[PDB]
Amino acid sequence: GIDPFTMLRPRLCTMKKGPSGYGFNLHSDKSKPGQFIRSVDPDSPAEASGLRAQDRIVEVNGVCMEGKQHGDVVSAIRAGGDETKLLVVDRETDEFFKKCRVIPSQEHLNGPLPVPFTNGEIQKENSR
Repeated sequence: GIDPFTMLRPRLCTMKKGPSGYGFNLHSDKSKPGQFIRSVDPDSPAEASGLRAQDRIVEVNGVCMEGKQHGDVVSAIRAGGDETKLLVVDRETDEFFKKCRVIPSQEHLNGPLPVPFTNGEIQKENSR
């Protein structure tokens, strides 16, 4: 809808090996797990696919890598073949997901994001 916060949604980056590889660098954080975009090359399929800096890898090739290690994620990317699809979330987007305890995925891409407060609504509390 026309919600001012409905823009807090992830993006699916689809990138094929251009020259002889891809053009981005991942950084593994020593406190928080997951691969974050350290830097991306503007003249590569990575930037074209929508690989924003400081964004975190959530899914790769349709596989969710929340809680996975550096080797697991990287090996999955390499096992994608000539191209790979990365799912990333912005700082604002990820903070939104954090506060709602929601894990970003492909469905949230074109979805109107999770419902506020997760549940709420004590509608017809009969409990009989």
